[PDB]
Amino acid sequence: KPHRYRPGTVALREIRRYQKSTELLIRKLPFQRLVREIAQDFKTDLRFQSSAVMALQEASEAYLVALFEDTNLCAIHAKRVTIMPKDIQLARRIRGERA
Amino acid sequence: QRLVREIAQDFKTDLRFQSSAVMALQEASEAYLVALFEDTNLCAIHAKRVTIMPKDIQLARRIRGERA
Amino acid sequence: AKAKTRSSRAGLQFPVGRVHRLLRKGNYAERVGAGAPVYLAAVLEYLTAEILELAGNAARDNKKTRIIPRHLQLAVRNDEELNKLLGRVTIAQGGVLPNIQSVLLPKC
Amino acid sequence: AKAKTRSSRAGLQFPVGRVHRLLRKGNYAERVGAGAPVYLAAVLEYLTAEILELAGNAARDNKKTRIIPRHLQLAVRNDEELNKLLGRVTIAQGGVLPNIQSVLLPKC
Amino acid sequence: KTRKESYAIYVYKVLKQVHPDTGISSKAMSIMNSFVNDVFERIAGEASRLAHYNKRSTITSREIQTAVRLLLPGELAKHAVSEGTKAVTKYTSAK
Amino acid sequence: RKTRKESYAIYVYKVLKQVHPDTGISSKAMSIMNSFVNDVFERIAGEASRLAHYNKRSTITSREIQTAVRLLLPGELAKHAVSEGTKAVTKYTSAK
Amino acid sequence: KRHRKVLRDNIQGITKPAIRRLARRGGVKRISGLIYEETRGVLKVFLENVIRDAVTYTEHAKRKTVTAMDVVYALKRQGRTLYGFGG
Amino acid sequence: KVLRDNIQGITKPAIRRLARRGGVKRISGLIYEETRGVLKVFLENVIRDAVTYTEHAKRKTVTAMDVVYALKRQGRTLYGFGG
Repeated sequence: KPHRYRPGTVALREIRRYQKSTELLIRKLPFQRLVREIAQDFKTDLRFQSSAVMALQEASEAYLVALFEDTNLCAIHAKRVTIMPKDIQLARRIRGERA
Repeated sequence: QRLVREIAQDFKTDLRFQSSAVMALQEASEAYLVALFEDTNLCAIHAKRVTIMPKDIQLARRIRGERA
Repeated sequence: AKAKTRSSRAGLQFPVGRVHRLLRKGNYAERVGAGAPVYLAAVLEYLTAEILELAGNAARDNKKTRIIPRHLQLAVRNDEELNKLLGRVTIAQGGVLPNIQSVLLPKC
Repeated sequence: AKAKTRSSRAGLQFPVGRVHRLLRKGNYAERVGAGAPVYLAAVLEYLTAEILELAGNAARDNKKTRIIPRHLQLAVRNDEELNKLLGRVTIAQGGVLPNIQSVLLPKC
Repeated sequence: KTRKESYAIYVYKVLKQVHPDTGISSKAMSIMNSFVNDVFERIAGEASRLAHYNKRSTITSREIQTAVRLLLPGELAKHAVSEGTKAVTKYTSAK
Repeated sequence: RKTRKESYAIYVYKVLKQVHPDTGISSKAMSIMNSFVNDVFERIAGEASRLAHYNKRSTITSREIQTAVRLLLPGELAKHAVSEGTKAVTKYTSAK
Repeated sequence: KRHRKVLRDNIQGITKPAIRRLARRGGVKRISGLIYEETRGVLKVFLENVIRDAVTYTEHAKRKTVTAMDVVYALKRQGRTLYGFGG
Repeated sequence: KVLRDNIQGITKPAIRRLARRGGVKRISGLIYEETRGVLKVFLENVIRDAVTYTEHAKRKTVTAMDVVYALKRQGRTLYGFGG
């Protein structure tokens, strides 16, 4: 009885929405907890200055987004629609970080 | 040596070329070409093909960022 | 007496006074010629004016009168000539340019 | 009075006396702590020693007594760690590493 | 206290020279304050090296101009160079 | 007979003996070392310079490079390299 | 209190929809379920690289707190400069 | 019969050789063209800078060190020819 959108019909909408928008997407609290967790190994009981943490968030998403858009192309180059990890390895390979 | 003299003539006129400076361009271009070649295979094999076509060499130069 | 601004002396908005200070403190060289800071100040004015106009234009084109970084990103990425200078850096809260690959489009 | 070289005084071989002058004219700073160059020269000797050790083993395989760049390119590329130091350097007449993609090989 | 320097006012001043009406947010202001810095050493970088490269011990506008062609691509070179050439002769006119 | 050149040919040659007392060294390869080791020397030196600028210290001392070398060298080499300098400093300091 | 810290499972703080939203901004239309694990490692792999040198700046400065001014510095060395926090 | 653009002086087999050194097995015919253009593009940048240092030094002769300096700018250092 209720209407259903076709597969992918919804998905493209968020595409349009999110590229228009310019705010962060990761949950704020866990990200600050995670960076504390990893940084614990290099040095004990360091204090993260409050403004510094979101900078890591901003760069990370920017760095992350660049990955997927690049991995997107090769999937099309592979005549596919869905990405699987082998693409990211290739993309990381070509730029020269994984290798 | 003819090719470099021809292109250089556009940027400026009457450039005598030091002999030692010459072979550098080949080696630099060679490795650049060689490096630009190998990764193209990975792009090619990724699509399960064996032969490379120019649409790949264009794709590869994009992922490095140099295409833009 | 009756001192006057070097920027005013060349009719420039940018401060010639402070920039020449940096070069002595920047350890870029051991002496600095007089003409160079004037030239350096000049080009910067061109650059910032170039980018600012596009941002201010586009934000107005979006019916908004206060410049915000989302506007700022749009100008840089839409002009390839500047995209070369700023291809490396990404701007905080920049937001991605609206773009969708053609093959992703609906089948009809 | 009699003079002794600083390189001996550190038990080192590289020219601490020379390299110290380089930073003085290198304009990286206006004052250099005298302890810094002695540290610096030590680092290089460790780095240089690391590579020809690898190079020397390669020369053994090809049995030539004279060391050659073909060795050098071969040596510094097999070590994944040293590879990262020079990820964007190309050696004159180095030649690529011997490598073939498995798919290119015959099925059997 | 805690006096800190920037280029906010100058960014504002030229903004009016092209657009006397439109406003700007403080966040985007910092970006120019950041960006105006970012270029400064980059051009100062190549400028510095060339001096030693010709073994020249002083930095001058001639040194700068070639560095302009190196860093900035496309038409901004001849554009800004024209500006720089125009700017210096104006100052030398009122030296 | 003028304009004497400056290089590291003597120095690299000597250390070659300590590792491979037999191996000979080609002339054209010796340029690469005379180039390579120069490449590193500026890469570190500029890197060290900015740290002093960041912290406004008007000097560069063994501390800066020690951190600096901890940056450029990926992972393993640093500890030996750091160890290499530390011992070298100690011998120099002892017979300063 | 004045001891201990949250040091477990925080890699799972990046919940599945969070990446799903992030990828939407990249324009990918359809994603298989396998890719979630790789990026977490990939994200981490990139991450400590940023922190490790960032930590190094602080200890040379002999601080205990991590300033944003240091974060951008390392990001410059890695290559990805950031506008909007300092300079 | 050599009076033409010297880009075609880059013979097709020479390309075929380089693909081998990169490990390329099979090459389509259409590769030979963009490779010319792509290589052509590469020279344009390097010489422009290479010219620049020379004329800044007022020198009419392009010397070897000028090459490596420009190559260093593009993030591709060249060991073996000075510096």
